Amino acid sequence: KDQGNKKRQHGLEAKKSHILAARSVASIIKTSLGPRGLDKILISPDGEITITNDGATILSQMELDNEIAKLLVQLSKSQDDEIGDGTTGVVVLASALLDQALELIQKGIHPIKIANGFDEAAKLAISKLEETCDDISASNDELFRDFLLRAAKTSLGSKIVSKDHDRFAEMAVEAVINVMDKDRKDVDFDLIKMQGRVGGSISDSKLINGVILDKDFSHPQMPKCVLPKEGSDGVKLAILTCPFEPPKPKTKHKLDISSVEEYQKLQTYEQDKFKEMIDDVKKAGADVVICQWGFDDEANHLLLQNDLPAVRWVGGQELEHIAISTNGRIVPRFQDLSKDKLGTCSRIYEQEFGTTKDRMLIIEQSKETKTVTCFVRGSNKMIVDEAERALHDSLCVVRNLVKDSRVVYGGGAAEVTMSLAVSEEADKQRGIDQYAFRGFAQALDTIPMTLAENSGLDPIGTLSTLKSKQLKEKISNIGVDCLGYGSNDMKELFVVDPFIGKKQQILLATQLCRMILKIDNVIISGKD
Amino acid sequence: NATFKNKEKPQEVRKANIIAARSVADAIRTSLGPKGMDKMIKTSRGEIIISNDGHTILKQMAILHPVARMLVEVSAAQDSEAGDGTTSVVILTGALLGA
Amino acid sequence: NATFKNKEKPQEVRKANIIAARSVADAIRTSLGPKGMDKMIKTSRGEIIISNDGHTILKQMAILHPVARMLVEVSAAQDSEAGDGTTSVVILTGALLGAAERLLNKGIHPTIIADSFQSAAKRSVDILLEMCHKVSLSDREQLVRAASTSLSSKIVSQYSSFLAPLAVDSVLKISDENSKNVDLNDIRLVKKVGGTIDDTEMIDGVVLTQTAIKSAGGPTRKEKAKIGLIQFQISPPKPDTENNIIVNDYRQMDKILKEERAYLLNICKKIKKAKCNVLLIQKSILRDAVNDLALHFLSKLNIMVVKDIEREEIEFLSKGLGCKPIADIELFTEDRLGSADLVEEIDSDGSKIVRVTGIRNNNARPTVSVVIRGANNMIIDETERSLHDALCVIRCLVKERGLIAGGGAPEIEISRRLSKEARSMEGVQAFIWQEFASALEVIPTTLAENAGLNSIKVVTELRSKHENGELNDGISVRRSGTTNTYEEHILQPVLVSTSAITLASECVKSILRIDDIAFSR
Amino acid sequence: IVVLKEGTDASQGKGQIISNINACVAVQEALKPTLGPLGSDILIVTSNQKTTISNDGATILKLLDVVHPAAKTLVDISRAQDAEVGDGTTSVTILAGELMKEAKPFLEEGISSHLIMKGYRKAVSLAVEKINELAVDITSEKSSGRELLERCARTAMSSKLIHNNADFFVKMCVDAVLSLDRNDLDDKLIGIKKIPGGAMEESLFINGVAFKKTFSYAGFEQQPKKFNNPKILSLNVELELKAEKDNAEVRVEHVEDYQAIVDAEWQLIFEKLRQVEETGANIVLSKLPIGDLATQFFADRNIFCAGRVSADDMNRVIQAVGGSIQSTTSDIKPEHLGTCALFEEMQIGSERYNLFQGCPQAKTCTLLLRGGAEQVIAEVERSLHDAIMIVKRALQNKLIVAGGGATEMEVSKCLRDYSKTIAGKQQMIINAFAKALEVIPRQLCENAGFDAIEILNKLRLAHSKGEKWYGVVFETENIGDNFAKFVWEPALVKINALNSATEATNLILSVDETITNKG
Amino acid sequence: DGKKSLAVEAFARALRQLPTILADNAGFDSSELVSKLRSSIYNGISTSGLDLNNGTIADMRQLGIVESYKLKRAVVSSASEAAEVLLRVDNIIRARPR
Amino acid sequence: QIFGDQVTEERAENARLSAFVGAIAVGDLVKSTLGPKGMDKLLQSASSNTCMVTNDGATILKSIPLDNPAAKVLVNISKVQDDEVGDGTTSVTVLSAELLREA
Repeated sequence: KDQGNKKRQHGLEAKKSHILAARSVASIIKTSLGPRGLDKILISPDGEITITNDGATILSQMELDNEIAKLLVQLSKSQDDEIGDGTTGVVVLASALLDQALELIQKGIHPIKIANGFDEAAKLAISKLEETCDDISASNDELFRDFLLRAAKTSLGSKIVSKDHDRFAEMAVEAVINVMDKDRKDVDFDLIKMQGRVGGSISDSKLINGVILDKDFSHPQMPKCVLPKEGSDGVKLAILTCPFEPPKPKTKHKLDISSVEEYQKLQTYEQDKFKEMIDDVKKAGADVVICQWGFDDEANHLLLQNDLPAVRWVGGQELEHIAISTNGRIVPRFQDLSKDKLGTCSRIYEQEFGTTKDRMLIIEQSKETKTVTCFVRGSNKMIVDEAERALHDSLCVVRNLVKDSRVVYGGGAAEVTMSLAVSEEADKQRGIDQYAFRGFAQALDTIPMTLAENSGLDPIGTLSTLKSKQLKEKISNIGVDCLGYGSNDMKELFVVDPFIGKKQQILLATQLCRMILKIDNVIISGKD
Repeated sequence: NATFKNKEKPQEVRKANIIAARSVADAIRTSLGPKGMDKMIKTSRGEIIISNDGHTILKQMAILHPVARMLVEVSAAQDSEAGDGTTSVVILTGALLGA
Repeated sequence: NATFKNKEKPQEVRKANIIAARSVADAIRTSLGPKGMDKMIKTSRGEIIISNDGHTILKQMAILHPVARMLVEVSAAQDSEAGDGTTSVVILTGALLGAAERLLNKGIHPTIIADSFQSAAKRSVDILLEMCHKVSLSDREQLVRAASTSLSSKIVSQYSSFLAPLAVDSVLKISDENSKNVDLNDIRLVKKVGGTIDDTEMIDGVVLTQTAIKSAGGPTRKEKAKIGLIQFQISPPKPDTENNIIVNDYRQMDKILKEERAYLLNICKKIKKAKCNVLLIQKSILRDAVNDLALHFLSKLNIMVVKDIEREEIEFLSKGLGCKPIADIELFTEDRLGSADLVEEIDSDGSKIVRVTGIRNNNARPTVSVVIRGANNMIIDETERSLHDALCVIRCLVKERGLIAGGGAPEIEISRRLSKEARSMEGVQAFIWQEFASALEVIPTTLAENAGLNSIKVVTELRSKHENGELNDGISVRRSGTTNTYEEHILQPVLVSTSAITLASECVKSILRIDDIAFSR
Repeated sequence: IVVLKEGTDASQGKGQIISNINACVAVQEALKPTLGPLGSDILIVTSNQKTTISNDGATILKLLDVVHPAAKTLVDISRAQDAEVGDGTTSVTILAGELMKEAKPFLEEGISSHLIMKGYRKAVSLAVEKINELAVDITSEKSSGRELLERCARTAMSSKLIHNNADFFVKMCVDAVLSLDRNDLDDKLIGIKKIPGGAMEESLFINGVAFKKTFSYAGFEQQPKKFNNPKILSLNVELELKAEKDNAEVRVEHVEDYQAIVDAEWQLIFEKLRQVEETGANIVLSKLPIGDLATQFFADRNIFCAGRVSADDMNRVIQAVGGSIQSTTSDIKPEHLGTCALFEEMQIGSERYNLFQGCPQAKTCTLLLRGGAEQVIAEVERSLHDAIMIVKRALQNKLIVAGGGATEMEVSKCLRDYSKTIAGKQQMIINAFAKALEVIPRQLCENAGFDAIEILNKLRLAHSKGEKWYGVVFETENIGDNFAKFVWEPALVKINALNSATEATNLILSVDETITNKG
Repeated sequence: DGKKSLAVEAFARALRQLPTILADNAGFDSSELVSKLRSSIYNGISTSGLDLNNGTIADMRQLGIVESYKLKRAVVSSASEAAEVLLRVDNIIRARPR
Repeated sequence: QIFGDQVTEERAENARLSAFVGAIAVGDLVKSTLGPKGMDKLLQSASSNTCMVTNDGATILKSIPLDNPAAKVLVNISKVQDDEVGDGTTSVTVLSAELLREA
């Protein structure tokens, strides 16, 4: 129905148009590829002005109806979830392959022959990549810890966090270890939560191995801390979604009184139920009370008199964080409270941070934890947001290093080595595929060339030097000067990418190129 | 990124130079070889000719562009020194300009 | 030659500012003086108004330009501080802006102009003050003559022999020989139809425009009274929300009436418990000021009631009587009451006005009310305006003692001296001060032209006569020439000339400093 | 003063027939790249703002919904092919298109639409007789059951992303069809689920139904994970007391009841959980959330729960375990319970998921696709679908013809041979009909990137020599014996597709006027 | 180094804009006062500054014109970083407006 | 062509220029406020009834909106200077504009 008011493209012209659409996307994000990449101003639907060089955020905020461009966005989504590193590179490389495909199509190479050639070239590229890998977790554990920190330090240098990144690199190292057992070497990212507040400087950030609530106590006179109590069984926490008082509605009461006898009893009932509910806390044997709701004045005095510190209006996730960290339960009601439901911790205290009045409440186990929270500070919202997200990237790096010990050197060195290998093999084909194999290698070159251009370097002199050094002297990885270091040769500079990251980057970008090249017809309807 | 602005745009002349010259070279290109294709030309005097001779084509092409006309002198120099290849030297020039 | 390219042109804004402001001043200029020309304005309602009053004109000119509007505020400042010269402060502003425009074209930076004019204003004031004729509050006749002069230009001048000492005594009752700032808002001019222009009174406590109580049982007069100011209404319960009363017989009507009356009774009893003798109720149309039912209770309690008292009257009462407002009958207590020796209603030619005398309260402040009488509205309106202006004249004499001759004399005296003295200055100082002094002559120049005299001839005579003579010489429209304006009794308070020099500097300084206009949305 | 139309449209004449053809060709052009195992995918943006990517002709044309009153005939006949045969929908439109393309110049030369249609009707009868004669009745001859079905799926997966991993996915497809009822093979009984992560060769075959494991709430996981012989209960109602989203006000007739309401709600959920215990279930499913109280209660009762189950899965669970779904808990009987030989939790995709396994009552199965990207997994699903269909059809229908264009070329030959004796205008139509049959091996070559001219010429020579099963080879650019290579499809596909393509051809060509009522 | 040389000089040119604006706003010839002031600070005498009341060059210690060290550190620090924020931008991307 | 739904898009040549022109537009608001002899700006809202004159650079930057998304960045930075330090608002805004103007 309603065939009209539709767009359609097909045929040889669609092949040029689709590749140009892919080029348009790359022409924006390519400018942010590299540790010195330039930032974007991203304007929200409400006019909010944010600045970032995160390719994943930029592509997410790019809202477009070009179906070919959407395919590139889908690629960046897969890489962001799987590895978390190559979210810019996989789109830039995929575009570079499509740019080569354009010339190959124009010269008379069928899109399918291009797709097949690129696939085989990718296999050669990975086959060579393996020859350059080495292990970080191999041998002395001290070397693993050294390299693990150094990898985090490099990953942080691309964001504002770079000023004081020494502390954030340590947070990433401690965070990934704290949620991972040495024998299994599986890292569950969900065990490392990010949190931060406006105020102070990013140098004040730290990793907290417990639970932090952005909530105050139910009564200003109520004790702010509970200690282990001279060798007793830590602190017992009552985590509930109901306040310890006769619940009262915020809308209508509709409580009918039929007699004076009832009236007098009903007024007494409320006063007595306040007492009974707090008494039940003592029967449970709890030290502190954490509720989704706040407390009435009578409950606050009863909790005060019985030395039962309580936290008011604690949110859903915050209640779960305590129940998880303290190996307890969230109990909907009071009658089920006992040693079998109450949470355990070593200390609960209120921490002040200079002139910041947040006065967060921290629950500690004071021992190996199952979960950590990364606490980020900073002088403004954008500073905290970016430094906090910087940890996300570093956490992804150390996550991959734990899971797969095989690494390769970055800075574009891997792409140059793979480009050289594919180029040398191309001449052995003696057949039609030679055009695609050479094209694939040329597409790889666009990465170290982009790193040059975004650094203010001549991409032609840079790439010439990169290839020359890896042919004249030793195949050993030669990087670029993008970091402003005295020289290249990343062996002494510690710019290292995980193998699984670079492997997926090349394979996924190639698969995406094929995803677009095989599209010979697009039909676009309206939007309801 | 951002680089030199070059408010004055001589590159517009260099582009026009290559574009015009390559167009002439691509035209004569189709006449290369014993199996090459013929051209029809209607001259300014109204006479219409058919030929695959490279030089005749360029001579009667009535090239106006101040730079593209250089390809006529190229075919003349080729004819003057070698006496053959008057089509090939123009095609090669076009391809090198594309490079 | 080749000079500053002036690609960015901030001067374009200052030019627009000066052009707009000078246009306003030239419009007012032509109305200067007793012989000035009238302005006609068609208002947004279609009404036609004609006046030569500068301030009234300026308000109705409906000036749009954000900066030109500032010349209206200047006239407001003059009206607030001095009460006279409201036309002359804008006219001098226009001429001084013209001096600034010429100085800008001569290559003087606006920053230099603004500061240099301020320095010239400082000397202008000193020149003005030294040349004035000093006065003293101890000389009652002198104050009467000063007021009588300003009264001689009013519609009914034949009663100036009465309105002059009334203004004098009204100020002296609240301002002794040693006072700096007299706020004549404490002198309340209260109009009532009836009587004649000379038939005025000065009352210490208050004069109100309203009657007290006419109904049977009312005390109509109370001695030794405590007085409260009511802002609430005394009426039966009458809510705004949905309500219904059902009456099917006189028996239910009796019940309902008792509920309404008992409500008012409880209010009236509490008023009695506060020992309040007189109720002065602020005007409101929301509910009855005091309902008839309340008046029957209050009358039996020997409590006087005065209704429909205007806000301005209520504000005066809070100062003259020493009493305080009561926001609600809930808070109606003794602490909010004043005192008075006598509260009475005066029926003179049908006046029927309530007045209070003998306050004798520590909370009272030096206030006085004046009774303005007259048959036609034009009589009481002209009398009020005449007394108001006369009070402004005296207030000026207290702030800065002395009068200067009129007819543009102080502008010729200041300009003449500044032009000579400026020749001893250096650099932009002399060049700017020559333009400042020249701008001052817009006043004696305009007065000459509006009087029908040859513009150059009169100014020429004024320059020559002031060089050989003194401040007393100036333009007299009554003599149609340059004569001894002091002997002609053409005198203005010093404050008027002093303030005009200040305001002209402040306004031009403010205008020249504006190099852009931006919107905030 | 009178008119005939007032906005009423009608257009009549030969020009309308040609106009109808042109619109109908446009549909063919949309679908022509979808033919063959290397067919190209089409991107369709629907009004729902979702994008569909597929090279399945049935999917594409059903979403295209061409508006033109005549072209809609191609949509209808394709749907008939989809219902009567289940495959070939791309080839029905293509054949119908080319026949109408040839009808156009015949109409221009003054040949009536009747004479064109009459020749087509005769030509089809001649073709169908050849297609039947070419059909082979073969099952496990010189082979076995799994041996044929393995070759069938393996062929379908050739030159795909899972080409090298065919050894893994081919087994999945053969097992999937053989796990079904052997009398009525229904593709709807084979479920496919996408799980991101891992390598493609790590995909898993499950006899029962897998779940998505939607739980993240604190306190979960503390319930038994494994059962040997569980009873399975499915509910249509939630089992939760206080959700992380919802809430309620408390309204009472007595102050003492304020706290009672909170505990009363606890009892209402508890009592429902208790009646489940009375039923005797071991695993409890629900399409709606199951909360903490339910988990803690069930765990202490040695019961496992999983809620928020997709509506499609809840129905398939019942089809797997042989039980019955109930909305209430008070009226449940043991006859409503299913049975499994195993309940387990899998590590597929490097993330835990729940599943049933070895359900004795199952009529279905589940295929789990792994891979490093959703786009690759989608390609695996498409490859599995084609592999499942060819396995299904090879097992279901033993009467086959060679594919790859081999049948079309043999039919083309015999049609040209008949034209040697057909006199008159009928000779022109029988030739055009034969020409149309050649478009299939042509577009198969073109879509594959082959030199279609060379391959078609070799195919014509091969069949002229009596090589009746040679067609387009997609692994090596040449021609070869598609029968020997097991490139099969049921004979009914070619018979019904050719009959259907002609029916649409003649119906469209028979229309000399279109009437449209507007207003 | 070569490429960075002009950027360093550009920084200095920005710094000397403040005394230019100060003179211009005061209604004085900034070209004379700023050029002469620079020659004073260059050729030692590093005590001199603008006399924005007389329109000349004066010794700031004798006039008593001083500014907090901490504030000057903040002004230079903030201006430097403030420029860097926009220097790193070469693209503006907007999402669908609401 | 990508994007759509009437969004703003600027590429290297345009966004780079906008970044600098924007910062200059910010400087133009306060360059007159520097020094004891600075000049005043007249501000007026849409209602016309709030007309005011000030030379306070912070008030002007907070009162006067700009539609350049890069200018909004510098204005927000100037806000921080004014709120956190209490002085230098004009000096930082000028130096920032002049540093970017030369850039």
